[PDB]
Amino acid sequence: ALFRWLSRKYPKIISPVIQDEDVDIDGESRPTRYEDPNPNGELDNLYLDMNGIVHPCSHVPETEDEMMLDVFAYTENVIMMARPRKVIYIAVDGVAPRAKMNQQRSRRFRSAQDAKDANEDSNAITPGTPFMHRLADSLRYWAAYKLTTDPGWSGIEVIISDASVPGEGEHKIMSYVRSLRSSPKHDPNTTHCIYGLAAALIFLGLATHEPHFKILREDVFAKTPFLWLHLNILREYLQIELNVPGLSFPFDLEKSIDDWVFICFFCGNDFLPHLPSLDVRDNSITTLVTIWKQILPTMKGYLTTDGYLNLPAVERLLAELAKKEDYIFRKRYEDEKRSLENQKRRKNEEIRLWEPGYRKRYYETKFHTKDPQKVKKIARNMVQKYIEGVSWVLLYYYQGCPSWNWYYPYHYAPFAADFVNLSELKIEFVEGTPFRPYEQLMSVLPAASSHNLPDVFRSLMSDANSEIIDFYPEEFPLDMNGKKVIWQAIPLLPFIDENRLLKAVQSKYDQLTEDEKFRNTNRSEILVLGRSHSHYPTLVKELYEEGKDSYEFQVDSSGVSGVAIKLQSFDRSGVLRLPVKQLEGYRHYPDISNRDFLMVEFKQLPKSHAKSMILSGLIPHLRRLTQEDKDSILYGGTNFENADFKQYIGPHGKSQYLPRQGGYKAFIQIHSDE
Amino acid sequence: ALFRWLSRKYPKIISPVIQDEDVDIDGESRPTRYEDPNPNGELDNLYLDMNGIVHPCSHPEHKPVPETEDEMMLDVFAYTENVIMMARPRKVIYIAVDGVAPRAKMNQQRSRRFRSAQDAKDANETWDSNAITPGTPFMHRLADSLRYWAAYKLTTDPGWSGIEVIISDASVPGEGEHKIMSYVRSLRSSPKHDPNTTHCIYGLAAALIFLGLATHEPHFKILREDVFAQDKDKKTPFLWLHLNILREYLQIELNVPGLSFPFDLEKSIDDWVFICFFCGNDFLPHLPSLDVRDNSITTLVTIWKQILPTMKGYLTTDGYLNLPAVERLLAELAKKEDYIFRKRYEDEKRSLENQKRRKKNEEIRLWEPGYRKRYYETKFHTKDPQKVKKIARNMVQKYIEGVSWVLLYYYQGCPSWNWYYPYHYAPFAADFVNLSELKIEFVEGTPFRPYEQLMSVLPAASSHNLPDVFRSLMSDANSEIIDFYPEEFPLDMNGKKVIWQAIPLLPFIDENRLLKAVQSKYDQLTEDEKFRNTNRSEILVLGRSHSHYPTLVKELYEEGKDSYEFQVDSSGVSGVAIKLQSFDRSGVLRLPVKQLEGYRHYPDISNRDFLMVEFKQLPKSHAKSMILSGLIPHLRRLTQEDKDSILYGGTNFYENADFKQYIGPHGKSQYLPRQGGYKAFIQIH
Amino acid sequence: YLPDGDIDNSIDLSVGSKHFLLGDSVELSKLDPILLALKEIEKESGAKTKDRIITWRGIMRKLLTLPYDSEEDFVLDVVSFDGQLFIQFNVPYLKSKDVQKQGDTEFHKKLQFSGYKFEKMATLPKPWPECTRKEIDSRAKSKCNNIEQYGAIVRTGISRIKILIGGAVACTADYYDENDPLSRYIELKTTRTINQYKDMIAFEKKLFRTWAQCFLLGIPKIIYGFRDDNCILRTVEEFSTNDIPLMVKNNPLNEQPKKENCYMSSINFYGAVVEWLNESVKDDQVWK
Repeated sequence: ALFRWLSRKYPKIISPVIQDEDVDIDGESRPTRYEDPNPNGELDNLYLDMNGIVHPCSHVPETEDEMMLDVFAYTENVIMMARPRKVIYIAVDGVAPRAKMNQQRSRRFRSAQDAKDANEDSNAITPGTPFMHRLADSLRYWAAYKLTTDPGWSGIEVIISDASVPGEGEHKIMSYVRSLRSSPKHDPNTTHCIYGLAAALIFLGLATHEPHFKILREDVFAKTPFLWLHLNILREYLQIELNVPGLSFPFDLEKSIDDWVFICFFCGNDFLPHLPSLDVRDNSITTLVTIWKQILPTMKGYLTTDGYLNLPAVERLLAELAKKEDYIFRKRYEDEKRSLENQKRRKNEEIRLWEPGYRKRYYETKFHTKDPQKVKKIARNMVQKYIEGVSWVLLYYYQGCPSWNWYYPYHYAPFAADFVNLSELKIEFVEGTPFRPYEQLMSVLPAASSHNLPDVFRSLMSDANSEIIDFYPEEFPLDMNGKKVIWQAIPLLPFIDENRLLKAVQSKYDQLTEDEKFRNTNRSEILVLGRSHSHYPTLVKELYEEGKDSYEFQVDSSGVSGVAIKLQSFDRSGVLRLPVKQLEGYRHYPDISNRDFLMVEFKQLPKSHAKSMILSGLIPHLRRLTQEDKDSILYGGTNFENADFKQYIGPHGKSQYLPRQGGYKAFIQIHSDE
Repeated sequence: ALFRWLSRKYPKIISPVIQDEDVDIDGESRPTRYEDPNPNGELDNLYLDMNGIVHPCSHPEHKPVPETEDEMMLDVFAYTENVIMMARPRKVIYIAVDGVAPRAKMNQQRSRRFRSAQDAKDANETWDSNAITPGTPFMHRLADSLRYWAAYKLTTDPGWSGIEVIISDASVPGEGEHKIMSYVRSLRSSPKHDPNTTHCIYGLAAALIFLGLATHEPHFKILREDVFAQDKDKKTPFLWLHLNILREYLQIELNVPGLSFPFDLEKSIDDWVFICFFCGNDFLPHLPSLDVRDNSITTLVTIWKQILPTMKGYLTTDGYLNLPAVERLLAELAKKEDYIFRKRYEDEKRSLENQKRRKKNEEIRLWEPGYRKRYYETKFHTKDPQKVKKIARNMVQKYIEGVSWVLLYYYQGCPSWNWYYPYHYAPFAADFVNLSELKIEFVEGTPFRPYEQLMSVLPAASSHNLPDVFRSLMSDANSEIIDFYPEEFPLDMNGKKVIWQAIPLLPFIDENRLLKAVQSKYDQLTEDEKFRNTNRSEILVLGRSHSHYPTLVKELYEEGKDSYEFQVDSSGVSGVAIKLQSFDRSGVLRLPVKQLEGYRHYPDISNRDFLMVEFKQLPKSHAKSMILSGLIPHLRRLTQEDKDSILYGGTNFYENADFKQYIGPHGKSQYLPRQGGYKAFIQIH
Repeated sequence: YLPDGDIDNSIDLSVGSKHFLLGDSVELSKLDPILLALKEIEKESGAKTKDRIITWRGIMRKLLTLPYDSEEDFVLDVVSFDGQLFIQFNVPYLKSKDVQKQGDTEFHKKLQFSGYKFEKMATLPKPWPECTRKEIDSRAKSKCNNIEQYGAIVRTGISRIKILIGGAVACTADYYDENDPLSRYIELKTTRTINQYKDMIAFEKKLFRTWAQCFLLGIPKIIYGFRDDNCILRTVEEFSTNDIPLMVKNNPLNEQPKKENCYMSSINFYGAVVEWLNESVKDDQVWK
């Protein structure tokens, strides 16, 4: 949805991918090699969101062995498509925070209803399944094979973050990218690319405040085509768009981006319900942008600073949003009916939002009560939780996970008029620890997926006398309150009580096996290095000869910092065997000994309070946006490809600053022409 | 064209006129008496522009084509009677006829006059349309026609007892709606003026909307027939156009938050009106980047909104410009010049694309960059950069004078009778810099005699109406001013759509030599011609039964007083009255129009039942712009619905009740209850 | 640390001049810190080092600039103690210069304060990762001075004589390189904007002086903050000390070509001066 609006408003941030063909070396039918220059522009790091590959949908291979080879072939293509030169980060979702459990729980329970009507496995992707255990080792073999069987992979690392590592896909990427900035030696002009399908990536890409960033995905509106998504171009758009005049404080686009990213979460995210007066398809983002620009000159400070809210400022933001509820609601009701007679002339009811006083009907019906004190108590509780959610999410995208146990205790969002006197509210978080995968499996898998769950825990999920059977209803109410039937249906389900859930699950771990117990413990990411790589002599000399338990790192040839720990399970003389049985129709993968690569436990630098400002010594690229492009942004209001992709995307030029006014070099060019 | 935008942007301004005939009063559908209550709300004054009635060419859809002047006179009488009947004034009726227009005006319609002559020549290879001009003998017949109708209406109709009629014939200098504007300002300077006077102008030009807001009299409206339903014998519908409601809209629309000075909707409207004059007016060519069809008024308004919080004062104040303020306004517009020109290029070719599926050399290419240089030598045929810089800067100076001249002309009367725009085109908005350096001054001068104005706007093909003596000076090939009258002239298409909106390039009349030749022929004119070539004063006609009637006779006819300051009266008219030497107390007035069958023959009437006095207004005063004391606002027509739809509507361009109760000054308090008022506290609980 | 946003924010350089501080010229010009460093290094070594000349960077910079920038006069004191040379200014000449500074107008005080303020803006007390917003934003409020500063002592050598001098370091580019500190050192100075040929000429003279400064210390990179006549920063330009002679020689706008390169001549003059100093005094003598 948001992708279509981004394409419409910003055309230049999308470009096709030059997949080329077999012949690239000046004709004569020369097959491509990994060392050939990339027509798409050189790239340093590439981060993979493995969900987009492990769950391609497109409803099909029936056995794991059929698709693992397809996964390897598909991933080989995209890596060849972009050709990272320094690092490859592979991220597989771990246990997500409690906040996303409820959103994930609703998605799975809806799929249970989908199966029932189909009666008139795609659920094994969740962490903790035996398929995850098989998949995790599958990646390790693929990484080793590519490094040892390719001349072009000499100086490229592979970092594996499987389901064992806690945290979700993008969060793993976000934490690592920030950790690179914590090292003072970090090279500012490091170029990044990330592959994924989720629409949050555009926002999360701007959170790093690294201009040399880009996002890779296939063409939704289309060999499968792929589309580049250059964020540095997008920064040029936002810098021009979000520079309002008449300011009492100096302009700072770095803080503006944080504000702009912030408001793009009220319109919609995956942790809190959208506001009743807001909808992305209704261009609600432009509504907030116009409001935010209008009110900003009055205030003295920005809405947020490094992921921390300014409660008096944000309370002002949505204050006049309350002034636009009635117009918005009447617009929907007028337009909803008006479309009905359009087809008729040619060849919900409980609240009646268009009519005034909707606030009373909305809370009364949605809560099955009409006591004003009860409504007053509930409505005030609604705001305090919601502001915490916004506070929690904004921290979650700037400072890692701030709370592993927080969740939203209601199914609906309060009206924008309700948020008053927010400064009196007190916000506090407790980080806690992420749940074990088996606990996460029970919290999100529906009643129709006991097979994925361990057989011991199957009883506690479907037993009529199970102490958590109330958490597992076969049939659930569907509060429609939406378009027509199911598009935004709310699966009204009781929120899982941790104390009831945690007490029961911990009483069943004893009768499990060591393979399951090992599969129910958190781990740390691993790193594999090539034999010809520069660090190969260094790490072995220290982690295998000097007997060092651990060895610190800094910015190096790879560009990866952190802490290295020797992998006990790793054997110097061992040989890796492809866990998937070698099928037919694909390239045979020979076993490889450990004499050509090293596997070491990996860690990141200690967490630090990140600052959302551009680093020093940075070099900016050129600019697509010309005067005509700029003019269509300021005065355009509302409205309805391969040149320079080698010397333009990267950090063009060698000067950090720009030649302006009285600069000596700037004097030369202006007086050179004249 | 503007009226379409007003209709689509402000919906509730327009309301149909309740055309009631043979009302069933007490079960009897007898004809409505003039004294019967008006279903359109009671009205006090009424100002009539004779241009909107005496123009058969303006409405050629039907077949009027009156062969004899008598037909026109009687049709005018019937139409005026109908319009007054549906208007129903109670205090004053003002009748206005165009006079000798200011020098800055006839240069416009002189191009318009030649277009008829240009088309007539081509069509050749019905009455004379050009005969509707001051100085013709037709008005001398028309001037007497009005007075007889005024006398007859007063002396017979019982309801017209308290009415007073003021007639300003073509002899009185001044443009039509300018006279109404000047007269209303004269009523403003009287301290005894009633703040709650309800006015109404019957006009056809769209400029009346702005001229209505200039007065700052909230109780005001304009009477106009349905333009959009007349095209798509039977009684023509008319549209009430309540200005007081438009005051409600602009108050919400122009209330930009966060200002360094207190908000003043009264001051804002002058800025809003002044903006609506760049987009187009009869005196100055429109800006190249400004088109009313392109909603340029909204373009300026948005620019005016952002430029305002920084700017410490309003653009205009009581008809006077603030040059530093306006300069900033055009600077923001100067940035949009390139962008605006672009759409007019693509939308031009996009329109060209659509028709394909359904079935002085120009070449500037404004959409291409560098058009600013290419524009001038294309139009001025001079490649010297030095001349262009001097010419463009000088030609900008005239334009600023014009805007200054125009704005004064609608607020403080005519500032100069000799200024005119010496260029055929408007400069680019980017050229408006260093405005404060420019010096602005005017000379009042004196208006022309009607004969001088006749030849200066009439072409060489209509010398028949003009006196025969002067025809030699304008028709002979050896005339010293024959160059002023070319049979054929170059037409500048200027890249328009159709030829009828081109630019008729013509030379500018040399005033100094033109008058000198003309003054030589005064001595050969007849006495009747000389009298018709003399400016005069207005005429006030009062009925015998009127309350103020005995006072006039007591002094102007018994005490022998030469003048008498009328001041405010029962009718609200104020000024100076002078006895008319021509008028005879014991005489009888006869209709100078031959009677026509079936047109309600009007008997002659003696002078014993009415009075005619030469009328003058109060001395000119520097009128300010703010509402008067003691004013009672009308009941508000908007309840929080259009309030939202105008704040956030953005683009809203996609038969109701009587609404008469929303016209008069509802209530009696000058102020309104609010919050901590004692009456309000009682009212709330 | 200095992103482009601050450059676009039009930072003032005249604010705080009324709180400006100035130290004691005589106290600061003393060779005492270098003597402490020599005492320490001899303590670890246990024997007198092979260094022959001990002095400050400013004197040698003046000596390099002498053949082509001789707009000032000076008096220097030379003491050959223990067979090693020691060069410092003349205390009576220090008093004379202080008197001249007293006679100097507020123009010089404002300019030097603006220079110190610009140094304050583009510097951070801690490396960028471990700073906080409070440290970054409150830079303009901290009062500047000319007492606390960081200096470095370098060992070099011309011809056949080892030279051991010291000098102040403005700041480091990104952090401290314990293996090659000179590589990451950065020097900062201010200048007026450039609009006419006289501006290029004066700027080139300043470039020559600063090149002497850095190249004597071996500083690779030099940065100027271009301020207007109103003490408002306008632009920032970067240079490398190796590129300076080439940039001056290869100037496309050099309307007056330089038939002779002044850099080599200055270095030759400095070498001759060093030989003269090493030869003229034998031991336990004081000269001027």
